[PDB]
Amino acid sequence: GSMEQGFLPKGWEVRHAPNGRPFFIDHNTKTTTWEDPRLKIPA
Repeated sequence: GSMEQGFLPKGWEVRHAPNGRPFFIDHNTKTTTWEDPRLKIPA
């Protein structure tokens, strides 16, 4: 369904770095940071 279509807020995307850690990028304002929106955003 649409669960795999939206893990993060609209515009946000998770990417894995060589070290194996996931960083999150906001395509909206082009903001990239190390956080876990899933632990804060109750979607």
